[PDB]
Amino acid sequence: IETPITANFREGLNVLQYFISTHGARKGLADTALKTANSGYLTRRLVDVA
Amino acid sequence: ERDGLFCARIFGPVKDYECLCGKYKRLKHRGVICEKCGVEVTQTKVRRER
Amino acid sequence: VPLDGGRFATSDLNDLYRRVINRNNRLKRLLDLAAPDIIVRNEKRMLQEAVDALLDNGRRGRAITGSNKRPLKSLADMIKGKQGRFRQNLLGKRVDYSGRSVITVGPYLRLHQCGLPKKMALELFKPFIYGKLELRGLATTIKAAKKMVEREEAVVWDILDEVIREHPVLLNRAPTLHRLGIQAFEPVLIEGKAIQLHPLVCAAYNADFDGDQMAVHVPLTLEAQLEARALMMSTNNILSPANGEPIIVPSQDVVLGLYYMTRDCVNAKGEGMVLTGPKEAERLYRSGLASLHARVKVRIT
Amino acid sequence: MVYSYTEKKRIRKDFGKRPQVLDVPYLLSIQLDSFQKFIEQDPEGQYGLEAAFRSVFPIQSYSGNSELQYVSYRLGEPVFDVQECQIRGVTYSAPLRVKLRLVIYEREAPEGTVKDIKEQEVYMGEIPLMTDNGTFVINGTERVIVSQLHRSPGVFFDSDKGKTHSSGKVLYNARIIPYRGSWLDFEFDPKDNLFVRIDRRRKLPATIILRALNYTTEQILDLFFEKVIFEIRDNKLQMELVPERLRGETASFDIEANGKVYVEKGRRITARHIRQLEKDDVKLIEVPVEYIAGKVVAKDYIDESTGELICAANMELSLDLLAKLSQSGHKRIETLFTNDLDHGPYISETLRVDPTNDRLSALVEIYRMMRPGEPPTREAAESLFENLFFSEDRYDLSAVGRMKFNRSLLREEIEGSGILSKDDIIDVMKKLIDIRNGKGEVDDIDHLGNRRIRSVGEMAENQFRVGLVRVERAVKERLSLGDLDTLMPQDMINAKPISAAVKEFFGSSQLSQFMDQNNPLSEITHKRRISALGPGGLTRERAGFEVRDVHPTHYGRVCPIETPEGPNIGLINSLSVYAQTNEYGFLETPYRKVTDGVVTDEIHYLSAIEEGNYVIAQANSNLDEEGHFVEDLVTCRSKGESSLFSRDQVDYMDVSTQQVVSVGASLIPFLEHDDANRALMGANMQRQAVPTLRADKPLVGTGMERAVAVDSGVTAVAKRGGVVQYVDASRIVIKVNEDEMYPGEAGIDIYNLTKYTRSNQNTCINQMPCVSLGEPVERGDVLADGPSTDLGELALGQNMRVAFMPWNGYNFEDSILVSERVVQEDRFTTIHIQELACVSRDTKLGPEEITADIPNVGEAALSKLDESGIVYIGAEVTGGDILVGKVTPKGETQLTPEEKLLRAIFGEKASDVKDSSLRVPNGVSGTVIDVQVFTRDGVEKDKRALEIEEMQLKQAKKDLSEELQILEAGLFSRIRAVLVAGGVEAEKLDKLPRDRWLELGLTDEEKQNQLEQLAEQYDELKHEFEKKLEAKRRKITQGDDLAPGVLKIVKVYLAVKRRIQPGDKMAGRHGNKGVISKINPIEDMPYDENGTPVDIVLNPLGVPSRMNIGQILETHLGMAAKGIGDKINAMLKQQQEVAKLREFIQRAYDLGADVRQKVDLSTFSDEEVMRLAENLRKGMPIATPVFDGAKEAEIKELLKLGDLPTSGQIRLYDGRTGEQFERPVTVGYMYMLKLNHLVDDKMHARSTGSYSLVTQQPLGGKAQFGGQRFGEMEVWALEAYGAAYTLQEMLTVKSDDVNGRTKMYKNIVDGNHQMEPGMPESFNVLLKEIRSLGINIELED
Amino acid sequence: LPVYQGETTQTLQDYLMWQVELTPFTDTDRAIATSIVDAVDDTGYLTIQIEDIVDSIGDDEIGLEEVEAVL
Amino acid sequence: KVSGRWTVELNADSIPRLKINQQYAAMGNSARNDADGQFIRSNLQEARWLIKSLESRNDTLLRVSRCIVEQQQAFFEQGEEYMKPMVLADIAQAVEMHESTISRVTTQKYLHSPRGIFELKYFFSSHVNTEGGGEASSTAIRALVKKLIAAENPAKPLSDSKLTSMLSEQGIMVARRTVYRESLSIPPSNQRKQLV
Repeated sequence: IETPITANFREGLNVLQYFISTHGARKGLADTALKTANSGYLTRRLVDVA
Repeated sequence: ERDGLFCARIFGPVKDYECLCGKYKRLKHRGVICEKCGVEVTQTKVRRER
Repeated sequence: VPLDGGRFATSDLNDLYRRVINRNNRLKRLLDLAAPDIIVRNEKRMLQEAVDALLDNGRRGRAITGSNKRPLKSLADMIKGKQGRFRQNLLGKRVDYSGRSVITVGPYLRLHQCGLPKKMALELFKPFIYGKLELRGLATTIKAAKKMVEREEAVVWDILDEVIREHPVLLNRAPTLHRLGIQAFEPVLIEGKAIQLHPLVCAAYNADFDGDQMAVHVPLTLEAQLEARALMMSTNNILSPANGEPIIVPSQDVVLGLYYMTRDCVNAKGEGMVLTGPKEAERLYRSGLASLHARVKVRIT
Repeated sequence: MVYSYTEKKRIRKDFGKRPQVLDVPYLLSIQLDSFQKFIEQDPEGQYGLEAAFRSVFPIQSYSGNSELQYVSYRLGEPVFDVQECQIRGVTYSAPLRVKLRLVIYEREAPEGTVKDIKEQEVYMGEIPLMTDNGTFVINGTERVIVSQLHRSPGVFFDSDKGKTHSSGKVLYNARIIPYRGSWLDFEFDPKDNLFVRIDRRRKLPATIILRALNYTTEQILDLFFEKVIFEIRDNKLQMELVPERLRGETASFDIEANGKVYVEKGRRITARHIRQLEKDDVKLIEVPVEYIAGKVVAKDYIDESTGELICAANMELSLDLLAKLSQSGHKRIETLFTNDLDHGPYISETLRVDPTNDRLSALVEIYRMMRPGEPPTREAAESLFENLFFSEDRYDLSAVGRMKFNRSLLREEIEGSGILSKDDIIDVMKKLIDIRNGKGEVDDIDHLGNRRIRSVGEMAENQFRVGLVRVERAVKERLSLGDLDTLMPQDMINAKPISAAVKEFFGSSQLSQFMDQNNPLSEITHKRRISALGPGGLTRERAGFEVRDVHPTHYGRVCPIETPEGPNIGLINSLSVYAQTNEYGFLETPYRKVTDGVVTDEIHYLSAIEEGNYVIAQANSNLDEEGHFVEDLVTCRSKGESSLFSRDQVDYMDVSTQQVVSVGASLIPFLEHDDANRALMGANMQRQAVPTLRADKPLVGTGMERAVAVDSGVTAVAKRGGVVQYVDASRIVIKVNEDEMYPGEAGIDIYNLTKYTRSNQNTCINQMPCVSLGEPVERGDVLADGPSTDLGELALGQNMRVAFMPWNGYNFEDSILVSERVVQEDRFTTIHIQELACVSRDTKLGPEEITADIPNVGEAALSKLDESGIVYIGAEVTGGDILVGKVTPKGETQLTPEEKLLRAIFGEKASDVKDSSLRVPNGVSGTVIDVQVFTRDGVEKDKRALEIEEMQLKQAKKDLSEELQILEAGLFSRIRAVLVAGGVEAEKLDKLPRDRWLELGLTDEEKQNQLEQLAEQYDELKHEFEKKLEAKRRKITQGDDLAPGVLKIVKVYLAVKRRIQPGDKMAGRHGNKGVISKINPIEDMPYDENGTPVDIVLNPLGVPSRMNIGQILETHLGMAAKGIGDKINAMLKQQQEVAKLREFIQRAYDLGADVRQKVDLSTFSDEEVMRLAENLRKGMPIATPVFDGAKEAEIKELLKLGDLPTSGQIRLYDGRTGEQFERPVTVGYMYMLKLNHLVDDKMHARSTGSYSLVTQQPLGGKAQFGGQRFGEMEVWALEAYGAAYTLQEMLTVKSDDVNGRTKMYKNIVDGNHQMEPGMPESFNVLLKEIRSLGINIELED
Repeated sequence: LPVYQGETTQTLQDYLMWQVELTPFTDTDRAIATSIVDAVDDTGYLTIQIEDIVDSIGDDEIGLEEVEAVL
Repeated sequence: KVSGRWTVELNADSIPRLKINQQYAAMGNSARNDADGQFIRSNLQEARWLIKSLESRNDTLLRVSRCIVEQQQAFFEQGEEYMKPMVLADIAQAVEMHESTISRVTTQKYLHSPRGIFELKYFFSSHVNTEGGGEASSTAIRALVKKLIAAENPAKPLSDSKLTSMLSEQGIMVARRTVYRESLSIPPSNQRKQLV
């Protein structure tokens, strides 16, 4: 995205700034969730192979 | 029941050593089966094992 | 499995066998009092179809139960799948003595220990507690032990503590990922409703001091105890089996404390002090010296 | 001047910089307006029932000249009252009846009506009314139906391309989503050929429908393709070419432009060349026959002499056939343009692939595709095709859908029929092919201009219309069959199916569930949720990754964060703090239009289509006193990429700085210093809390909790009240002043709040009364103190002091160190109320009845039972104490000499009655709070029940008595005043009523007449009161209904309090999870320099890894506020003067930057000021806005004003060794909430359990002391141990072993320590299953 | 959830079996105790006599005294 | 009677009902054997006859049962005190086709009510009242005896004097001939004297 946010945990954040700052957290949550399972499936396959 | 699902003289004895009719109801009869109803005087395990 | 007391309400293949019993009767009905050549014309086809549906309905057609659009689970259906005989049935059993622990900080209890709430405890040792009560003569009768334990006797508490001394236990976390998930340790009773864990096995447990559970395992056979103290014992998993690095890697604030030990701002009170070291504990704790002090010369042995 | 008669008691310190404009929304209007309209009497039938019935109202005989219609319907009044039904347990609802009209018209007359049965009101079902709290009363139970969020109905040109193509080709598809009927799709295959699809089946030809749709290939091409004249007469090979029409192609050869050749042979097309060719008139210029060979014959031409089929359409022109056509057919033949650079036929390409060329043949292919078999009979295929989309009663998608499709066609009118149309599909194909060649943009899934929220009224209307459709079939069947009848329109009027449908929709539907009762905020939230699962949106828990992203038009729709962390994340949006709803299906957002520098205070809701149009300025923007802007270049948004824009470059302004944060998120203050992910975790935990025994009001919130409880409706608002009449610990009575007192009305209101009501989440809601006595209050005043509320705030949690430092490992990572102090005052003690019941069930072996006659029973058990068998209210209960004791009689015995002797000696039991008794749960103990019972009508046991019935009757009678007494007082006063000035002393009428001497004759002309009228009124009033009492009484004992063959079902509800102990769960409103895990004796927790300790020592090392600056902001704010409260209380300790404390508080509420207007010594009276002081006895309540929080600068300054360290660092003393502590720390007070997942289920053990009938395994999740099942990954781990004994025992001892279980138990008793493997039973079971299927099971040795 | 439940109740017969198994007993003593426990009426009085128990034992060594001790 | 009154429904779902199907006729034609065809035709004949039988059972135990419940209002009106010695011939003549042509169709069939299950044979009754305008109903007299047992003698079940006088107060006058006491599992008077 074009505009970066010049803000700190001791400086706060702007409204649209926070709004942009949300997609990444949402994505990370979704990623951890959808990745635990695939990792498990691969591990299970290997273990069966072993 | 009779001559079908959960029928005596089939799949084994009754809950006690007693035969289906009610005769041979004791520990004295080990393999005796009553004439009124033929049910071996034994345990009910064979209900799953027969 | 009757539902309301009156009606058995059998399901599935037997229910399918019900219709098959019709055919089983119909076969007998075909056997005598019906022309099997003339009958099996439409009868034998439905017979093959229903015999399938009893053995496997998924192959062809659709067999649904009463008021449910779902198909029928036939003889082979409960063999495979996530809800079959090939489900978590080989080693998926529910355990006899374990379950649903609570996790919190074991600040005490140097590494070779493990703290457990006592409520679940001696519900485990119930066989051992009864064995002690009979062996010590505290209950010549099994019912005597049942009453005495049900009475919650403090002598029973002493007996349990005597038993709880020389019997290690096993603990594990929720999602097993490493061989580090489960360790064995000496059980110690604690007055609460949660488990007490030293920072020894923390990261290996892969939990995070938050809403979580643990699993306790009781070695019943002597071989079980010998192996767990030999292999499952946490006091042996020093180095990580995979990377080769230490499994026990001190990563808590103890690092911060040791750091605060070895530092020196510029020159603190008694900067030029030089001594032997044994009473440096006094020179720091009482007065005179700080861990943040520099230029403290000492004869080091 | 904030009067705030409720809140004038306590004024919280705000910190809001911006000047407020618009209040918070009604905050429950979304879950209310839909059902309110769903039965709203509308003069035009526009939606819901007024449409659902009017849809299929007329039921007609099959030319039987018999018709069925309705004049109007009306809904009946309630049977049981809301709380009354709740006690009863039925679904609180209302019947509906419609005046029906069965009209039979005679034959041989044009519509000649012969008889009318338009006199029967038909009650086809009952309407479940939505609550004033908008909560369902389904089967009595507390529940609500989640709203719908789906895709709008219309036509869209979807892309559906990328990696799915598997050919590197961008697909240009399109789908029409109708609100009813078939789903149509026009896809573009890898061969640039269109394909028709219906309901996602095998692809159908693109031109199949057009040929079926009475459209010839000639017409299809003529409309679709632009035909060139190609007037080559006398072999001129001359064409009339427009450089404007077709150009941009290099001229090959024989290129001349009206004589002089403007385009050279082999010359590339130039803008100068095209401009010159356009500037000069271009006539039919000679072109090479090579362009003719490439050209295709557009029109199908026949020879002048013979109608030969030479030169068929969709065929490229051939030079050999060119001579034949030129000599025989004509000289000018239509050709096409098909400019591949800018266009492409792609349909003439599909025209050749067309298998059928006839309309009937095209109809037969449609039937063959739809119906796999049964070929039509020239009527079935045509009927199926006409009914597919050209039918009124099959597709009829939506008038809103019509508007959407018309806008997709940019049609001037948006009002159209839900049925399909030809020109519409033509334009649709035109747009799709144009975009394929490039004319527009595909739609956007994440776009908010595409999603629409359907509300509850429409869903119920849909269910009702569906039910009416099923009924109309039998209605017409009965009207036609035996039409020679004059019966009322009730011959087949069966309400059973309509009621079943309405109930199943309301009752058993995933879109609905029982409501969240955790706290007021959780209830205010869950009822306002928005998820797309269910009848719409996504079909499976899978199938989406971008579906849950942050839409660019979603900035003002949902709060960005508030959604669970489970699998369904991103699919649970919350209605915005001001989320309004559009006219058709969507949601808009109010905003202040910016006009000419000044920003207009007028605000209008704006939609996503509107949203991308104008320019909207950001909230944190200054506005001049003239309304103008401060900085000319201000960050504003025009099309989704916010940037600085001129003061004249803005068109709109927002509403509030919270307009992006909804209620599920708005609560936590100190937002700007709060990180994102941790904030999401914290807020999703925030609704997870339970009201405490002591409601510790939230010190530093976000300013909303007042309203958050006001509109929530867990407290009572003072509906039209002026002063308090009677206050009671069971109810409140308020006398309404005559100004607002209605004429002929009591002028008294009785709000009978119910304590100890077991709400949805098994919590303990007990509304408390606010006033004490004679409190004058205006309308809507906060009167009830609700669960986790305090004088009107979302009082969710305890404000506990804490200090920042790690210590002694007890605070390793995420631990909280609660010393013995908070154990002592036991703040945060948990409350609970849990219920149970039993049934009577008159049986075949003999009815089970509650007689407390338990044979072979211990006496102590009966010590708590009644003759009814019930337990008296207020008893204690531990263990398996008998609760409801029935005795089920068993089969009778014969003479039975042994049993005969047994009955002779002991008798009275004979084992005839078997114990059918209820007992207290194992591991659940408490005190019986309250009871209830309902017996099937006709069963009049009522042993310990007539007492409860009498109590209810007493309460009701007392309630009725008050209004009667008030009216009697009014009448007696009127009578005595009539006797005034008549010589009748008040001592006489005071001594006795005496009818005021029974019209003594004070005037004797009207005094007699007035006395007669008054006596008549009095007698009538007496009769009316008696009648009301009788009606209420008959209602009280109206009889209960026990459908399930139970003579009586009696429920007993007991209570419990729980103590917060080591290990339990807490957190913070600054987003931090943790467990209170260290029980330190009070001699341990460090004490301040003034000696006052803090009971919470927080693990501090976690500060960085989550950017929890908000926790530190909380520490500072809490320290300052606790200081302010302590100072005020200290001033109170010397009993300081009113003026002095007033000045102190006036300076206290005056520090900081400009937020709010409120001044003491001008409005509050001294006692009113004194009252405000007295309530403010533990701090100053703080209101920090989320997007507009207070500066830490004003905080640190007020710390000096509070004579406290602005930095906050302070000395510490170690309670264990008494050393002055290094690192002066900043300590304060922080809020903490106790979340649901308490220990009350955590602990769990088992020693020996039962085996299952099948698979002989242990139970499960604490179900009958159940036990969990081990893990296969754990099994692999166990193998990794190589602990053969361990795995062997786990598969043997901890498994289905029965005979091995007994042997092992015996060995453990004997201390043998041996397990016997044998063979698992499941092994033989699987062998049998093999033998059960078609294969023998035989195992070799 | 599924109505399937297979709780195997002991009805105190398995309790008696565990009691005899946990009680110190020999093969003949355990067999005598099992025979005594086998034919028990619902009320709790033994249906058959001790002499019938000795006859069903079919052992000359099995006597009335041993049957009485077991009972 | 959860609603206080409802049609007994004759357990309509549980009532057996055979279904004829056109495809079933086609399959019978697949059993094209001429002897089997004649057998199937005669079987349809006897099955129609049996349909008459079941309809007879159901309609008789429906109409006669509605007549029996006509004495009752809002489920049980006066408990068991709502009927007299029932004439099965009367109910059959009420069916008016097999008029007093008695049978066993309502017999081997039982109507359930709010109190519980009671047979259609129990819908029939017998004469127990003997004088005092009484000649019918054993249930009413037994219920009077039951109310008397609610206040019977303490030294004995309500003596044949006591029980008979209670019945006479009911006006039935069952007499000691009904005084039932030995039939109510009540022994004699003096044997009922016991230590207090």
